[PDB]
Amino acid sequence: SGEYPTVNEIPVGEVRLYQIADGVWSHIATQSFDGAVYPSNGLIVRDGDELLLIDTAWGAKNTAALLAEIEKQIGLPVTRAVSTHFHDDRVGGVDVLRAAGVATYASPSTRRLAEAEGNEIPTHSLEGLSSSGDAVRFGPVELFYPGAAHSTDNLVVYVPSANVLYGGCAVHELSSTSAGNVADADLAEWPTSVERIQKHYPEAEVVIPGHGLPGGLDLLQHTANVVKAHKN
Ligand SMILES: CCOc1ncccc1-c1c(C(=O)O)[nH]c2c(C(C)C)cccc12
Ligand SMILES: [Zn+2]
Ligand SMILES: [Zn+2]
Repeated sequence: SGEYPTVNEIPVGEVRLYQIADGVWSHIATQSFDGAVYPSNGLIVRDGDELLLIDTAWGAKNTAALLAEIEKQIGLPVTRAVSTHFHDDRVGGVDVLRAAGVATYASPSTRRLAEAEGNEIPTHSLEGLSSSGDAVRFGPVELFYPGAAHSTDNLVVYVPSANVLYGGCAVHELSSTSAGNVADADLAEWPTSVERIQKHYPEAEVVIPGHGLPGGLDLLQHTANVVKAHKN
C-alpha cells in the first residue's frame, strides 16, 4: 500500500514494482538461497515507448512473474536488459528474457564469470567498461564501472533524467550490518570503488541498493563503513 516492498508483502512467487521517479521503477522479488530467504532489487527505465530492464528478478519463475507484472502495471514492452554482475540475482532469468524477445547484455567480464559459474549468460557484450571509471551510454541510462567491490565485474547505473543512482550489489541499504554475500568481493578495493561512485555522481537524489530499501547519497558512505568493519 505504498511503502517500499519487502519479503513480508510480496506474495509467494510474485514480483512488486515501486515507482522511484517519472519513468523509473524498481522491481522487488524474493528468493531462497542456502536455506535463507532474501529480497532483491532491479530497475526499469522508460525508453520512449519501450522499457530497459536492469537485472533479472533472481530466477526463471520470478523473472516470468516480473514480465507479467510489467505488462499489468506499465504496459510497454521490455526490449533490452542489462545485468550488472554475474550472480544469479542479476542473471538468473536471462533465458526467460531471451525467449520473451528481450535482448540481454552484460560486460565481457560478467559474461565470462557467469559462464564459469554455470549461471545464465547474457547474449551481448558491453564494451567500453573494462577500466575503473569507465562510462558508456545505454538508452536512457549511463553504465559506470567503479572498480572491484561486491564483485570484480559490478556495474552501477545512473538515470540522468531523474538523478537516480542504481548501485546494485556494490551498494548496501542503510539498515545493513554486514557486507552481505562477500564470496566474490574485494573488501580492500570496495571503499575506493565507492569513492569513485561518490565523485562521479554527486547530484544523485535516490540511491538504490541491490538488496533492500532505497535512500539518498548516505547509502554510499554507509556501504564503505560496513565493508571496512566486515574486513576489520
Ligand atoms: C549470505 C548473506 O547474503 C546477503 N545478505 C544480505 C543481503 C544480501 C545478501 C546477498 C547478496 C549480496 O550481498 O549482494 N548476494 C546474495 C546471493 C547471490 C550470490 C545470488 C545469494 C544469497 C544472498 C546474497
Ligand atoms: Zn552478487
Ligand atoms: Zn546481490
